[PDB]
Amino acid sequence: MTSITPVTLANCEDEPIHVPGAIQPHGALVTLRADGMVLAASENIQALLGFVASPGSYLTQEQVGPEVLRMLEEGLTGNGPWSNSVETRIGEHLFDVIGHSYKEVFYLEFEIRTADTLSITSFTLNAQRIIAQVQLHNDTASLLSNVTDELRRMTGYDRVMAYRFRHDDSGEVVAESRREDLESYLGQRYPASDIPAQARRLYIQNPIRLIADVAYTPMRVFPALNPETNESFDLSYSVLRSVSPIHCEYLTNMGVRASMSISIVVGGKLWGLFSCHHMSPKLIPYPVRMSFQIFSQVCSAIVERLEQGRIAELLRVSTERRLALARRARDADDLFGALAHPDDGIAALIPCDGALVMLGGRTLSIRGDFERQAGNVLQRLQRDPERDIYHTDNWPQPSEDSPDGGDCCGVLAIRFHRQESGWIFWFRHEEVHRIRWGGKPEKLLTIGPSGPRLTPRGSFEAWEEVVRGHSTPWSETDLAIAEKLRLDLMEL
Amino acid sequence: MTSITPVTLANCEDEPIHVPGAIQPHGALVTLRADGMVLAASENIQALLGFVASPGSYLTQEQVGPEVLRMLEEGLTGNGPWSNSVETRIGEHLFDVIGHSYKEVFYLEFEIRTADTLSITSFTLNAQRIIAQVQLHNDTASLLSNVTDELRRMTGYDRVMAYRFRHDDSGEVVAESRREDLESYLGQRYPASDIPAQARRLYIQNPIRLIADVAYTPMRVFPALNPETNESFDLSYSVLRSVSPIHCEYLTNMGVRASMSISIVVGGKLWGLFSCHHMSPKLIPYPVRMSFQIFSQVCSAIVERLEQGRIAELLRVSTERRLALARRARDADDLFGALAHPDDGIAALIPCDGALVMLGGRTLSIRGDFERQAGNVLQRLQRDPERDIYHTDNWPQPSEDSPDGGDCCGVLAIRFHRQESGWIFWFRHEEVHRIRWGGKPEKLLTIGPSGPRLTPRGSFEAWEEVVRGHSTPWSETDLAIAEKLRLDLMEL
Ligand SMILES: C=CC1=C(C)/C(=C\C2=[NH+]C(=C\c3[nH]c(/C=C4\NC(=O)[C@@H](C)\C4=C/C)c(C)c3CCC(=O)O)/C(CCC(=O)O)=C2C)NC1=O
Ligand SMILES: C=CC1=C(C)/C(=C\C2=[NH+]C(=C\c3[nH]c(/C=C4\NC(=O)[C@@H](C)\C4=C/C)c(C)c3CCC(=O)O)/C(CCC(=O)O)=C2C)NC1=O
Repeated sequence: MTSITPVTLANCEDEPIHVPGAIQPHGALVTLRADGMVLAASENIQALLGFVASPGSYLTQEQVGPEVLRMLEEGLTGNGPWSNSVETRIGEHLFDVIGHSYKEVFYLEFEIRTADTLSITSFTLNAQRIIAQVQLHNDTASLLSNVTDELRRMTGYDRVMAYRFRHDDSGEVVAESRREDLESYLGQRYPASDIPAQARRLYIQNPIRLIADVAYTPMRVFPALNPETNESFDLSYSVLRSVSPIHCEYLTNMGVRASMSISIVVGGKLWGLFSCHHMSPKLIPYPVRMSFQIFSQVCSAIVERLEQGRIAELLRVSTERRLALARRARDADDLFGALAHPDDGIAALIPCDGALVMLGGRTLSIRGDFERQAGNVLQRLQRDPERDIYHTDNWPQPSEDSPDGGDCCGVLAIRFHRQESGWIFWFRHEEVHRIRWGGKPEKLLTIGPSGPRLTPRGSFEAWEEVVRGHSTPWSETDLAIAEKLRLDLMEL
Repeated sequence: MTSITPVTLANCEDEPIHVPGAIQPHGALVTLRADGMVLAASENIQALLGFVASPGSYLTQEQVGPEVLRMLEEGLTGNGPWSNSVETRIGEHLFDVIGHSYKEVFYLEFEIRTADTLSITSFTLNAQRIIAQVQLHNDTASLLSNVTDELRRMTGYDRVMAYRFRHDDSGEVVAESRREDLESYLGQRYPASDIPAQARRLYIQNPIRLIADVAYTPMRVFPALNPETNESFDLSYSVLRSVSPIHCEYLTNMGVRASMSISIVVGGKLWGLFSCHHMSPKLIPYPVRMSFQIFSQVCSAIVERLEQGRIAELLRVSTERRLALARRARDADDLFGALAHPDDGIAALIPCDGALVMLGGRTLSIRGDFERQAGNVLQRLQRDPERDIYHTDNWPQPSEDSPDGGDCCGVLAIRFHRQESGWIFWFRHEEVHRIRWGGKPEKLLTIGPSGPRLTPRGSFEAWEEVVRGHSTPWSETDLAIAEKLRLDLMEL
């Protein structure tokens, strides 16, 4: 046999999950050349479809029937990306046949329709009403909160969570709906490393991902290498694509047996994800998944609009505050009274855990005590004094050699008056300190061979270790506001 | 009984089509008060549902079943607009019960499902494929044409057209798909009076309008007036709402027996409309219509994005063209040689049928002879020598008493040099004359008692009458470009 790489926690960061060479046993995959010649098929193809797709053969009406052949021929003879489906009866079972093409290869996926058509119609209507009602939401928090409960009410999943991804791709459960006896994961954080770059790519490219059974045994696709090119078949868009063994073990530790997740894509990146988890196997009919795929596209457009609105509104309000303060600084009797004003001062321009004003030897801390942090920052800046703007989200925490210390892990500053040490500072506390007061998801469970990290506790500890000593970073909005404020203060 | 106004061409522009007091016989309508008390019901309620909804009574589980009552209870107890539907078997038929509330009145519409779950699932999948595929179009013309052909392929309508409404609400068939034996209406124009303000409002508020059989006899609603307010029930959102007698006459003259239309709303105004016509009665199942309602919302958002992109691109191109012209005029030895350039002159900045350059007593016409027309415009402007910018879209056509005259219906004039009579003019020919180059959509048909205006040719003649002597008006973008050109030439 060829070489094989064992998937372990040390190498899973680069696991080739897009080319597993196997599919979930709830369906069968047929791979076809651009001329319709069968390149490879699944080992269970004879079990599900009752016919053998011998490589090098061509499909016939005796095998897949006329509807599948007409769909396929319309695909092979078409131009550009192809994606279609048809219903057909093969043997006794009714199969949903999904067709698509990728990297010049054509795929046919035979999925048994186990649910009744009446339920499929009702479930489609409910999904379509989500698609319609989601346009009425005024804010993304309301949207995610309402959609999570409506998605659970419709699908009946034991748990539904909405994830929102932060600047570093770390996940956060921002909304939840769950069975009464289930442990709540609301507010849990987990590191970006829990969803490898390849998985994030797949979540961005494919709007819906479904795992019918985590305890499944993959069915192989033979040959594993493409007969024409010595490379594995790229199953990136396959609906039946196998699951990584590590994610299976992770979900297994949580007792999750099935999952379905709906991606939210904004600006070409995975902005959020509705993830539905079930404690027992659960299949969602293909027409309903297609309705959720349209929901994903619509909700992504709505969330993009709502985020653009929220950003524009924050820029408007910030500009109004900035102009009001820039005027008052000249109009007021004292620049400290203006800048340090509890509501109209600089502390209201950038969301911060405190601020400090320094000018002509004068100092004043806002919402805290930051005099020594500013002093140490200046002592560091003295090694590179031409920095009129300074930005850090990872100020080094000092050793126990001093009782006073840099508890403000983040510092942002502006030198508005070089002549008299005119400095403006914004401070933020550790991103762990900003959350630890809310508790932690730490629990103990029966755990598989890979150990405790494949559990929500281990995931949260790994996040805590990643953001340890780091404050929430200054976004491009904050940096823009800071530079604009300096440009305004350059006149004063 | 109260008097009833006869709907005729003299008063049809004021017809209150939103309160017809009747519905189409393919379904039944029940009106309810906010407490669930029956206010009024359609005279066919017994024929379809098997029970009588006597005003003042309450619906019981024996009449409509628990599903309808649970949905209604949720609607009556919910806060804000309500809209939901459920599938239920009432008497001998399976119904799609659509519930909604308007002006504090609750309505229940029972529609018999004529198709099985199969076929409906396939039709819904096809509609969903359109919804997904329409996001791949990069231009509005390609979108409208492809959607028109795919909508015809799915629905099987004898004809499908895409109307695009203009600044004066006039319509134009910009795309068509039709049966081999059907007469083509591509490029037909019709006046705004063909769709009164109330019909436009309803097409904006309700994304789907269906007419199952134009030859139908409306089923009246009794009582005719709301017992709580003594006013007619507002059916603006009802899907069974009756059709005006005059549009039934119009479609009867066209030989059309059924119609379905999908609205395209951009900026809160009816931007366009896909209309499907059938030569025989045709019903579209409710789940499929809800799929097309989501298609209408998605298509409206896509068309809005595409039109915004096209407008921004036109502003970019116009800016570059204006700057290029200014540079060439600065580098050219003779300003006339640059301004009269066929590809980079004033004729390239604004869509026009002709232009004229005048300066220091020099005159030069572009794309034809406009010297005497410009002379007459100056004669009109000489009455107000302070007018530096003038535009008109209804230039009075001179009589036959002169061999030459103002043969231009549109005139846009700008003065860039008061001392040197520096003037720029753009001219546009009659809109009818502009269309006549593409053919004449006129034919004769059998006509009804309202006479020839309720025919496609009658609508074309009425449009010709409405735009006679008028050119396409100068839009805000054209005026902005013209003003910027004026300022740039003043700088030069
Ligand atoms: C309380 C719950 C909880 C969860 C579910 C969580 C993380 C999380 N993993 C996700 C997916 C994947 N993760 C890995 C691989 C790795 N898994 C690891 O743990 C490290 C060692 C590792 C690589 C270095 C792969 C291949 C996939 C793709 C699976 C596929 O679809 O084939 C997702 C996506 C959405 C979802 O599944 O709900 C989430 C949200 N964190 C928590 O606290
Ligand atoms: C060759 C084809 C062709 C067409 C189809 C055309 C006109 C046209 N009428 C439309 C609708 C309506 N018109 C009127 C009323 C008036 N109709 C008139 O003729 C004058 C007298 C009048 C009032 C003063 C009303 C109440 C409705 C609403 C009907 C309802 O209840 O749903 C539409 C919408 C789309 C559609 O119907 O497919 C179009 C496109 N003009 C053409 O050349």
